[PDB]
Amino acid sequence: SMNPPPPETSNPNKPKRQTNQLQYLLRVVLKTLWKHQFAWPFQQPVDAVKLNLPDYYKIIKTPMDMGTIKKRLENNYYWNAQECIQDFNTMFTNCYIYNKPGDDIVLMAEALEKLFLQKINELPTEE
Ligand SMILES: Cc1cc2c(-c3cncc(N)c3)cnc(N[C@@H]3CCNC[C@H]3OCC3CCS(=O)(=O)CC3)c2[nH]c1=O
Repeated sequence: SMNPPPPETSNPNKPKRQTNQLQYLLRVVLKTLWKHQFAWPFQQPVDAVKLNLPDYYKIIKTPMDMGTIKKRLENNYYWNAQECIQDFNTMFTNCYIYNKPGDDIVLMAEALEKLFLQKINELPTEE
């Protein structure tokens, strides 16, 4: 029922890059999802205490949220685009794993995921 430590956004010994694909993931993908009307439940780690979801972190063992992704992108945490794309997919998948079909939160994740898929479809080639 307690909250775990959040996912790390800083790791000095992890090698990093700033690639055109990662720039796209921040400037286009993250920005688009972040401003969406349904972004709010996904802009920070799930607070299982405040939301009274005591089993959340029993079921979700790889938590991820856009607040974490935003920090990772802004602080150059990633080596490649695949790592970041995986984080987005983890976030959506967690929502579908934990909740029921037809739940508001699932409809919200689906709307964000649709836009995500449209933006990743036009991920630029590596310069
Ligand atoms: C990422 C995420 C956020 C989130 C938030 C959430 C919402 N807003 C903001 C934040 N930060 C989290 C709230 N509830 C969740 N799950 C619950 C439990 C399973 N079914 C759907 C939700 O049910 C709430 C239910 C309460 C009684 S009712 O009002 O009659 C009908 C709705 C969530 N699951 C998730 O995976």
